[PDB]
Amino acid sequence: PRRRVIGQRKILPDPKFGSELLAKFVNILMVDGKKSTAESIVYSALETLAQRSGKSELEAFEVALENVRPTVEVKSRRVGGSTYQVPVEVRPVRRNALAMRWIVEAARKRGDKSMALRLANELSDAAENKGTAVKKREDVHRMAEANKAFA
Amino acid sequence: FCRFTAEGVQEIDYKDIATLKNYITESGKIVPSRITGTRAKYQRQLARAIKRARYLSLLPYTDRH
Amino acid sequence: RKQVSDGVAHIHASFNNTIVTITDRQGNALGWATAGGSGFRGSRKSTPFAAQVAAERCADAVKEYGIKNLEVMVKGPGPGRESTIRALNAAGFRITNITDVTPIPHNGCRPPKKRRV
Amino acid sequence: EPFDVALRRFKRSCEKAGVLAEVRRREFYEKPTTERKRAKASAVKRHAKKLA
RNA sequence: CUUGAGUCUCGUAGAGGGGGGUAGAAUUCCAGGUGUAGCGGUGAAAUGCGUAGAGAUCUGGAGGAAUACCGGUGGCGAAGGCGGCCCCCUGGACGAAGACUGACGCUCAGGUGCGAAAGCGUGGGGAGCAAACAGGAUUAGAUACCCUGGUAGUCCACGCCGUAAACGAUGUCGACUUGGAGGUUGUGCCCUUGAGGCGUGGCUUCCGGAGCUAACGCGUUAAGUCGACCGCCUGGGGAGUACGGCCGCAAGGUUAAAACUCAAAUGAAUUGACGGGGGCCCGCACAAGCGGUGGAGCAUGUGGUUUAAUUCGAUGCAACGCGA
Ligand SMILES: [Mg+2]
Ligand SMILES: [Mg+2]
Ligand SMILES: [Mg+2]
Ligand SMILES: [Mg+2]
Ligand SMILES: [Mg+2]
Ligand SMILES: [Mg+2]
Ligand SMILES: [Mg+2]
Ligand SMILES: [Mg+2]
Ligand SMILES: [Mg+2]
Ligand SMILES: [Mg+2]
Ligand SMILES: [Mg+2]
Ligand SMILES: [Mg+2]
Ligand SMILES: [Mg+2]
Ligand SMILES: [Mg+2]
Ligand SMILES: [Mg+2]
Ligand SMILES: [Mg+2]
Ligand SMILES: [Mg+2]
Ligand SMILES: [Mg+2]
Ligand SMILES: [Mg+2]
Ligand SMILES: [Mg+2]
Ligand SMILES: [Mg+2]
Ligand SMILES: [Mg+2]
Ligand SMILES: [Mg+2]
Ligand SMILES: [Mg+2]
Ligand SMILES: [Mg+2]
Ligand SMILES: [Mg+2]
Repeated sequence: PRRRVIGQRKILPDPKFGSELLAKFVNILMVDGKKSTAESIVYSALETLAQRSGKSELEAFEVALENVRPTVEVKSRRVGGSTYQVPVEVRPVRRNALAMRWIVEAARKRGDKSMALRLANELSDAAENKGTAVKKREDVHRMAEANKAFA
Repeated sequence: FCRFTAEGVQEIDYKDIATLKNYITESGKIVPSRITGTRAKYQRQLARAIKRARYLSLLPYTDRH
Repeated sequence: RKQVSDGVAHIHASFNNTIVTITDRQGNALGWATAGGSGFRGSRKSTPFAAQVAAERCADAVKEYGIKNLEVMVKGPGPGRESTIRALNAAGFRITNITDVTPIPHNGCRPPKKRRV
Repeated sequence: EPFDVALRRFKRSCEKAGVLAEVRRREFYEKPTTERKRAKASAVKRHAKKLA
């Protein structure tokens, strides 16, 4: 991307709920090209949150999303030949992407003898703003606030 | 610009602070001629008048003292 | 531990270090802190962040004087000249006005010789 | 009165009065020959710029 | 005789020179007013000041040196050079319209004067800066660049020195030869005059014609076309050295060779290469991502070692699951 900026590839909406957000989620935790293997974990870990953790699975998805979304991120760029940790603003769609990418990384360390159980547990815990996933967002914010001197 | 030729005044007076003030910045620094448009013959007399007035305490040197 | 009912902030700045000093209009120092006394030394000493720390440090170190209205005189061309201004506007400092007090010699003394590097 | 756009009013008088540049200039001694050489360089440049 | 040169009357601009006053900003030091732990320094440090109070901050004083901006592509001076303000003595240039002298001119070997900075002698003065020097660093070294200090010196008076890339690398005077855009400085005229538009000078900056030049370039301020006079050059090193003379307190200056040595040394421009010179523009080069290698076991190649032999080749990318 040096001459023309192509940008991110467009994606089909999720088959079960017709939502691009959840489709990108299954694309972002799919391993080795195993689409059905991943979405069978996704839909179960959302059904479990539907019945007990909240009232609606699709909206609980968002209430956990914006509960882990970061706002200001240090993207290290040397302006004039000095290591400057300049803080820049994330775009909305990249914000959602970072959020889901962090929530899947949180579910990975959960253990709990399952994958659906981990995803459900951490998606809930993040929706309540008390999850291993939210700490990385506030650490991004900590590192953004430390390096304010370079604005 | 070049006001001292439109009026045609032959001599600039160090006692005419009303005119000298229009050629001095808030910092107290003389304004260049590339900014005010004055002629060189008259910019030299302006600088002389401004210095003579700053000696008689009729004008500040710097904005502080 | 005593009031003066007013204050004047004097931000001395150098390329090497920035010094913040709250003093009464009579020029009597009430409190002071330097960006080198903030735990930042050498290169870390000279940066807008260090001066921002020293500003608040001096603010708190004088806070017991109940200073509210202050006049800011900033000096020196180094960085942190405005950073310090902002970082002391914190803690409800009612800034009256600022003024550049940098010493400008009228072709008075010979400066040191140009460095080679 | 706001403190933010009261500080941008400082960064206008400060700069247009130059003093930041003057401290750098008076930081080190410029030999008069270098002064005149630099004056002539700037002269020829900002002169022959506005012809071509 | 009056056209060259010069004089007189009237003005204009100017860091022209000498002398004497003087003001404001800043540095440093001193004394104190408040006040607390750092200050200062650098690539990063340390030496260095600081708790006997530093630095920071305010007041008052001392002192030396230099004059922010105005400031210029500006001006003046024979050149070196000359920059706050005021006074005093003073030199030159220029303009206007006249009057006057009547070739009184140009150049100039020796000669005489002036002549940046450093340096020298005597007597001062000494804030800052800063050879030598002292310490702290850097480095393989570091008698350096970097840092904290710091002496002569820089400043003043009177003498000496007489040298610079003292350069426009371009001697002085005069005449002649297409133009354009400027700056600075006088001045004639005319608009109704304020502005404004025409004429004529002085100096000065930049393009460019003819011509000239090896080229670069110069180009009405010639390096063009000519005249008058003076200085100087004769291959590169040796050598602006030796010897002698003159000059200097001294450092040294000036005038100024030869033996010997080499077959070149050099000027400008050209084509590339190179630069710890620029400007730019692409590539999974980086960034943004996803997955690996590097750890384990094995498979395979290579090096090495071993062997009677471990057949030969391929070895940075561009050899090593390569020829096979
Ligand atoms: Mg220094
Ligand atoms: Mg004079
Ligand atoms: Mg004391
Ligand atoms: Mg002249
Ligand atoms: Mg002679
Ligand atoms: Mg001398
Ligand atoms: Mg002497
Ligand atoms: Mg002496
Ligand atoms: Mg030194
Ligand atoms: Mg020193
Ligand atoms: Mg000596
Ligand atoms: Mg010269
Ligand atoms: Mg010569
Ligand atoms: Mg001629
Ligand atoms: Mg030309
Ligand atoms: Mg000729
Ligand atoms: Mg020739
Ligand atoms: Mg010879
Ligand atoms: Mg000799
Ligand atoms: Mg001799
Ligand atoms: Mg050549
Ligand atoms: Mg990458
Ligand atoms: Mg391995
Ligand atoms: Mg291994
Ligand atoms: Mg082998
Ligand atoms: Mg082999």
